[PDB]
Amino acid sequence: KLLLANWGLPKAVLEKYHSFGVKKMFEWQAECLLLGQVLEGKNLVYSAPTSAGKTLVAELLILKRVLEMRKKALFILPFVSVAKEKKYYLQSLFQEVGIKVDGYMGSTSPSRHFSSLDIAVCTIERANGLINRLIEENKMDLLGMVVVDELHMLGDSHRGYLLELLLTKICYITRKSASSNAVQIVGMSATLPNLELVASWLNAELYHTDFRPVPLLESVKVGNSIYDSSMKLVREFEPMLQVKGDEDHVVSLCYETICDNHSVLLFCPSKKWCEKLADIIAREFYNLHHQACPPVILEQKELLEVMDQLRRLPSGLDSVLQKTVPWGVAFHHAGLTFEERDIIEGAFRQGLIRVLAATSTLSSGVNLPARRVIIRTPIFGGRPLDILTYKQMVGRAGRKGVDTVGESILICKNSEKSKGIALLQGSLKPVRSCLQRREGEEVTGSMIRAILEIIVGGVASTSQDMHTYAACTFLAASMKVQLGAIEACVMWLLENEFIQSTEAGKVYHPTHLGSATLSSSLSPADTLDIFADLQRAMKGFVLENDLHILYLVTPMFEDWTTIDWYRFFCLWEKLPTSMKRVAELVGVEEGFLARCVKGKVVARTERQHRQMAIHKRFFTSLVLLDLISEVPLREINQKYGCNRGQIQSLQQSAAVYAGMITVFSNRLGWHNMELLLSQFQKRLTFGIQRELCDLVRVSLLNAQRARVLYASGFHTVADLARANIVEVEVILKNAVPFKSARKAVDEEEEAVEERRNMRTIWKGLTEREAAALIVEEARMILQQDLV
Amino acid sequence: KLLLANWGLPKAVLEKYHSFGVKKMFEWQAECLLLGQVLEGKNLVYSAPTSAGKTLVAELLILKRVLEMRKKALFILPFVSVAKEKKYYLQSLFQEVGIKVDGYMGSTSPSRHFSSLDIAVCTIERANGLINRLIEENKMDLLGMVVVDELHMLGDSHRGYLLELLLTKICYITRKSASSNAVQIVGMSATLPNLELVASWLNAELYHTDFRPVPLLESVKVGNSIYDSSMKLVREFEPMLQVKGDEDHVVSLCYETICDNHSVLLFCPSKKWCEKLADIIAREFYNLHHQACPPVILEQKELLEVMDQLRRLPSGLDSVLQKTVPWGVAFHHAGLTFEERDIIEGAFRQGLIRVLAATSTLSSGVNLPARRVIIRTPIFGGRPLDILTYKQMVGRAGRKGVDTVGESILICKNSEKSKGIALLQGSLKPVRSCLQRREGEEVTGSMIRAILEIIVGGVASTSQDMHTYAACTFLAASMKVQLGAIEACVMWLLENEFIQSTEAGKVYHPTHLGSATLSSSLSPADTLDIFADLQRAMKGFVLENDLHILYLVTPMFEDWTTIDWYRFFCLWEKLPTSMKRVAELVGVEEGFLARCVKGKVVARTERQHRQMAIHKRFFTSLVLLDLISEVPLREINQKYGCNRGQIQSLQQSAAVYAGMITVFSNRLGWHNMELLLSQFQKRLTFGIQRELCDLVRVSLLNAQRARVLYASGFHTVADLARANIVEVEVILKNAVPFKSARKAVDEEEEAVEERRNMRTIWKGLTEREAAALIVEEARMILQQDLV
DNA sequence: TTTTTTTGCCCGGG
DNA sequence: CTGTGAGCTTAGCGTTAGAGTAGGTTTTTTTGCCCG
Repeated sequence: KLLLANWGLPKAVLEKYHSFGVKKMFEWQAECLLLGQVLEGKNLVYSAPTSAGKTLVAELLILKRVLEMRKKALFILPFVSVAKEKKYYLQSLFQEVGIKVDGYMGSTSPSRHFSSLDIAVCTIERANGLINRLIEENKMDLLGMVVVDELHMLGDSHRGYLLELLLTKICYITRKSASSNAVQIVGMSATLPNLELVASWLNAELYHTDFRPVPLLESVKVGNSIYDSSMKLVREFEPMLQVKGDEDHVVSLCYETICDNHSVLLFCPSKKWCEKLADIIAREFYNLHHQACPPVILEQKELLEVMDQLRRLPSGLDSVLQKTVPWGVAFHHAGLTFEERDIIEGAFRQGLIRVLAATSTLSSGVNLPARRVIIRTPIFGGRPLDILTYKQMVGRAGRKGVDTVGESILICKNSEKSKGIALLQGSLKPVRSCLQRREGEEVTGSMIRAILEIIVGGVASTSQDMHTYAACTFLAASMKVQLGAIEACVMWLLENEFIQSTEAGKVYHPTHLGSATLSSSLSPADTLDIFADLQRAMKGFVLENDLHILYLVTPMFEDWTTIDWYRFFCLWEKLPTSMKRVAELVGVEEGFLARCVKGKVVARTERQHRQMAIHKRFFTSLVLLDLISEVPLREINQKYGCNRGQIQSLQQSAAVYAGMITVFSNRLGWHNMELLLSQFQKRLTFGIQRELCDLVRVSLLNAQRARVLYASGFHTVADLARANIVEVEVILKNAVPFKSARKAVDEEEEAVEERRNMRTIWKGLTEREAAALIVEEARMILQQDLV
Repeated sequence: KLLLANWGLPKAVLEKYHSFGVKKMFEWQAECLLLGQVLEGKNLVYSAPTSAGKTLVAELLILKRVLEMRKKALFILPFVSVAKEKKYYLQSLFQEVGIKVDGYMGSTSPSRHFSSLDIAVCTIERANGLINRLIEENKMDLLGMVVVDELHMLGDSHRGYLLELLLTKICYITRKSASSNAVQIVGMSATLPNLELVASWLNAELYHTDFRPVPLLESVKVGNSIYDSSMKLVREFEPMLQVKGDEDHVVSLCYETICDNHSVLLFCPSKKWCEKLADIIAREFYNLHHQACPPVILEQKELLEVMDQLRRLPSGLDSVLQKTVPWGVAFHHAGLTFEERDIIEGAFRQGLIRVLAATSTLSSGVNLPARRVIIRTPIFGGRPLDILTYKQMVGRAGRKGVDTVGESILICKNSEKSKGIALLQGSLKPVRSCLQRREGEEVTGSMIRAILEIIVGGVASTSQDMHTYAACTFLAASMKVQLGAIEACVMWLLENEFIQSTEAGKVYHPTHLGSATLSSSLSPADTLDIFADLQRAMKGFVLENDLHILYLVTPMFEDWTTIDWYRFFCLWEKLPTSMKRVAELVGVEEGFLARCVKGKVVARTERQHRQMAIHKRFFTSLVLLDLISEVPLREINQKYGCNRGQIQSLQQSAAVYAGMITVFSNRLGWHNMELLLSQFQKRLTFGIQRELCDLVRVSLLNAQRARVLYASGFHTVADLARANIVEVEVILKNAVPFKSARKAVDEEEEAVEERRNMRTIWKGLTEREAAALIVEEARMILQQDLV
C-alpha cells in the first residue's frame, strides 16, 4: 500500500508526517523501500528528483534502524542551511519517540558530547571530522548508519571529495573485521550516467526514477522563437511590455505570467546584473498603474511590513530595495547580509515578493519553488554554464500542488543557439574520483589527504594495510600508475614531516604535525602555510597589539575579495609603527607591494607563492582588525571594498580559525603560543550583549567603554546622568591597560606618540574633558527618554 | 617574683619553659616587665646585651596580649634563618595552647590566609609587604601588635629603613584612627646612644641594661702583648706551638684554650683568607699527632660520621673540609652551600668542631657561642670594621651554662694600633633616619618610597595629608629641609608616572604603575629598570626559548658576582642564533661589551645607566638558563666564575622574581604577558617529584626526560629494563615539542640548524640509538640491583 | 690589590 | 586560458568585473575554607 500508515510507523512519527501534510507515499518510494535486502540492511543508492519527497525514504530507513538497533545514525548534508533545516525537521519528527537528535554544523555543535546522541546531522566537513574522532577514540562501534545526501558531489575537488574519503574509511575499518550489515549506507544522488557503478562500489541496491509531482517544461527563447526540449517551435514571442534598450524582453517574460499571480525566478551571471534587472523590472512595474492590461495586486501593506523589517535591521534598508521591494520585486545574491536573505526569501515564500533576481545562491543550498524559472544567459562568468548547475536551477520550477506545471526558459542569442541547445539535449557527465591522477601529473592533494587520515588516525600503519584500504576507494571501483600513487604520497608526506618512517618492512606513525593537521581538519596544503606562519611567530612575536595574533588566526582564502593593491599599499604605509612593526615581522615587504601596484600580479614560484599568501593573509587581517577595532561596518566597506556579505563570511570563519589553531598548537605541543591563542579566542566573539546596548545609546561609549561602566558601578544611562564627572574620569583612567606617556630611553618618539594616541579617545579628546561630555550626554539622553 | 610560675603563665607554656630553659627570670626582666605602663599596653623599647635572654620579655608580652586582648600579632625579624628558628620555637612554645603560630619568610608562607593566624613571624621585607596588603584590603584593624628585633637597623640605607616606614604607617594610620593602644609596638635594640630619641618617637617606655649571665673579657693583642679594654696591660703573651707559619701566632691563641676543652671562633675578613687559615690550623693538629700540653682529643667516633654525612651531599665533602674536619677544625662562610653550613652548625653546636674560622655570617643571623672569639684584623675589606659588627662579633663569647667567662682577642700590628683602640673604647653611632636629605642633595629613594606607599594605599590623598604623615616619621623627631623634600618627591613620582594629578588644590592617585610597584614590593628605583625591560619586551618577544622570559624574571643585583667581561663576551659570541636574537632584543651590544673589555669604569648618563645595567642582568639570566638546562654545577662554577653558595641563593631568588613580576604584569593589565610568566613560574622549581627521585638517577635521564616515562604510568628501572626499544623510541619522540627539521623559505641555514640540534640527546644521539641504550643501561643496572 | 652578607610573590588538592 | 553587459559619471560616451561554499574544543547561575 502507498498509504504511509500501513507501514507500521510509530504513531508519533506518523502523526507528525500527517501534520507535515504528507500522508501517502509516491509509487517510487514504495518500490524503493520494497527492494528486498534494503529493509534487511543492504546498502542503498537512489536517485529521484529533488524535493518530491526524496528524503522520505532515508528518513524511514533511519527510523527503523535506530529503533531496531540502538546504534547511532549519521546524516550528512552539503550545506549548513539545509543541515539546520533537516535538524529541526527531524527533531520535530523523532523527539516524541525519545530519539536524541542534534548535529555539527557551522559554529553550532551539540549541547553534550557525541555519546548522548542517537541521530547526528552534519556537514561534510563536520562529518569527516567526527569520523576521525570516532576512529581516534576507537568508538567507531557506535556508528550504525550513515546517510549521504547529494552523493554525486564526489567529483567536486574543492569540497565534496571528502564524501569519498569518509565512506572509504567507514567501509575499510568495518570490512577490516567483517570481511547483518554493520553500517548501512544510504546514498541520495542525481540521474548520473554511472550511478550503478557507485551502487556497485558501495555494494548497494540501486533504484532510479524520473517521477516528479510537477512536470517541467524546458524551453529556449531564441530571438522571439521559443523552442521546446525537442526543438519544436512552441511560440514566436510577442512582448506585452515594450522596454527601452532591451533586446531579450525579460520584463515581458516576467509580466506574461505575473498576470496570473505566478512568481518568477531569474538567475543572473553576477551580483551587479541581479540589481540591474531588479531595478529595471521594478521601474517598468511602477509605470503600470500610471499608464494603464490586467491589474497587478501587490498587497502593498504587507510589503510595508516586509520593508519595515529591513529598516529595523542594523544593516538598514538597502538603497536598491527601497526602489524595488514596494512593488514585489527583489534581488538575492551572496553580497547581502544573512538576515536580509532570510527576509527576502521569506517574503517570496509567503508570495509577497513575486519576482526575484538571484545569482546561483538559489540553485545550491536554498529551496524556493517558483512557477517560471528564467536563466539570463548560457554563459556565466566567461565560461559555459555547468550542466549540473543548470539542472539544479530548472528544478526550482513549480510549487508542489499550487502549480499544475513548472516552466523554464533559457534565454539565448541566435549566435549562442548551439551552446543553448547543448544544455537541454546534453546530460550530466560521469561521476569520477578526484583521487585519480592524470598520467603526467603529481599525485593529487585528495589522495595525499586520504593516506594521511588513516596513518595519523591510528589505522593502517603499514603499506600492506594502506593498499588494502586503497583498493576500497571509488577510484578502484572506477578502474574495475595507481599502484605507485600510495608510495608517492608517503614520499611526499615524509618530505613534509607529516609522518614518521619507523623501520623494522617499515611502519608509519604520526608526527605532531600529522596529528595537528588531522585534529584541526586542515588541508595538508593549508598546514604548509599555517605552520610556516606560526613557526615564524615563535621567532619573535608582538604582544602589545592584536594584529600579530590576528595574522595567525585570520582565515586562509584565495580571492576572498578583489584586493585593490594601491589602497592596500597606501593603507600599509599609513600604519602606526606599533603595527608596522608587526608587518615587518609577518613579512609584508615594500618590494612586493610595489610590484603588486605597478605590475601585473606576479606569477607563482616556490618562494613567491608563500610571499603572496602572507600579503593576502595580512590584508584580511587588517579587515578583521578593523572589525574588532569597532570601525562601523559602513566605513570598512569603503576602506577595503569588501561588501557586507563577505564581512559576515569573515567574522564566521575567523572565530572558528581561533579554535582550530589553538588545537593545532596543542598537538604541536606549543603550550605557550597555544595559551596566547586560547585567550585571544575570547575576544573574537563579535556577538553584542544587547543588555549593554543601553549604554551604547550615548555616542561616547564603545562596547568596552560601556562594559567597563557596566562592570564598574553598573551604570545605566539614567545613572550616568547622576555620576560625578571626576569619578567617571577616574573609572575610565583605571580601566585601560597601562601605556607610558613618557618616552623610554632608546625609543623613538614615533612609538611614544602612539602609546599616547592609543589612550586618546574619539584621537581628539582626553578623559579630563570627555568625562564631563559623557555626563552631559547622559542627562541629555535622560531628559528625552522621559519624553 | 623571679620565679616564672608566679606570673600566671598557662601551665603548658610554663612547663615548656621548664623544658627549654630555666625556671627563674633574670633580675633585669622583672624590671623591664614592670615599667608601669608596659603591661597596660604602652609601647616599649628595651635593649639587653647580645641575645643574653633578650627576647623573653617580648615573648611574654606577646603571650599576655594575644591571650587576653585576642588580636593578631606580627613578629618582625631581620633574617629568614632567625625567623625560621623563632617560628618553630614560638610554635613549640605556644602550640599546646592552640596559638596558631605560623609565618611569612623566604619562600615559606602560611597554609592559610592571615585571618587564621595569631602570630605572623616575619622578615622585614615581608612585614612591609604584609602591612601594605592589610592597608589595601583595609584589614589594618586586624593587627593587634607588632614586635621588632634589631630596631637599631633604621639607619641602614640598604635594608631596615623599611622598619621606619612600617612603624610610621602604623603610627600614622593609628593617629588618623584616633584623631589601650590600637597597636602595641615592642622594639628590641642595641645599646645605642640617643636611644631615648627612638623611645620618644614611638612614645615608648625605655629600658637599658649591661646584664650578662657570662661576662665578656674584651681585650686587644698588640706586639706579643695583651691590653684590656681599659688599656690595662693583661700580660705579655705566652706563645706555645710557636711557628713561622703565621707570625701573628694565631695557632697559639687558638690552641691555648683548646687545652681547656673550649672552642675557638676565628673571624677573618674574607672567605679566601678564612678558609686558608682553617687549613693552617688543621696542619698544626696534624703536626702535633704526627710528632706525638696534650694532643687535641679528636672524638673521631663522631667526626668520621659527620664528615661522611657531607660526602652524601650533591657536592660531596668539600675539598678543603677533607683536610681540616678530621681534626675538629672547620670553616663556615656563605660561599658554602646551605646544607654544608647547617651541618657545620651542628658540628659546632655539639662541640665536635673546636676551631671554626668564619666570615661575618656567624656574626649576625646565627648564634654559635664559643669561649674565645678572635678577630684577625681591625680592617675588613678596604675599610675599618664597623663598630656595630665588632660589638656583635665579640658578642659570641659566652654560653650560659657551659663556661664561666667569655673572652675576645682583636689582633693588631704594632703599627695602626689606635685603629683597634678606637674599636675597643668606641661606642655605636647615634641612629639617624635615611629619610634625611643633605641640603644640597637630590631627595633620597627611601623618602620617595615612603611617599609612594601612602598614596597607592590611598590613606594620604593630598599634599596636606603628606605633610601630616611626614610629622609621624622618625625624621621629624631627629630634626627636633623637610618642607622641600615632600613636594620634590611628588614631582619625581609624577615625572615617572607612579602617580596622577587631579583637581578636587591638587589631589593625587596611583597609576597602574603605582599599584604594580607597590604590589610587587619592588623598590621604585628598581621598577624603572624592570618596567623598561617589560616595555621593551612587549615588542619582539621570542617565544621559541626561555632565555627571553628568564631575562624578564632574572633577579637584579648589585655585583651578585664580579663579572669577567671577557668570559661574558666569549659566551655572547657563541650563543645559538635563537638566543643571540634574544640578546639583541634586550639591548646587549657587541660595541658595549668591547668597551667594557677595554675599560671597566666610565662616566655615565641614564642611557649608560641602562646599558651597564642591561648586561649585568642578562649575564645572570645565562646562569639561570644553565641551571634549568641541568648543566653540572662543577661546569657552571668553572664556566661563569660564580661559586656554589651564590647559585643556591639565585635559585631561591629567581623563584621569587617569577612570582613578583607576575603580580607586576597582572596589575599593569598586561594580561597577555601575565599568562606567559605565570606559566613559566611552574618551571622554576629545582626539586624532584615524590616518586621520580629514585628513577631519575638511572640510565642518564634528565628529570623530565625521565618524568615522561612515569607520565605514562608508574615505572621503575626494572620496568625500563623490560620495555621494547621501539616502544621507548616512540615514547621519546612523543615527548618533545615539535621542531621541524625543514628549512623554511626566508630563513638562514644557521637558524634551522639549531632546531635539528635541539632534538638531539646530549655523543649526540637520536632516539633510534638512545631508546636502546636506555633499556640496555637499565637492564645492566638491574643486573647490579638484583645482586 | 681583591674583597662580607641580605631580601621581596602567589597558591595547590578537594 | 575563454566572455559579455553595462560601464563611468567624462557627457554622452568607452570598454571590465565578474557565483557560493566549509572546518575547532568546551559545554550555565553562589559566600566561605581547609589540609599534604
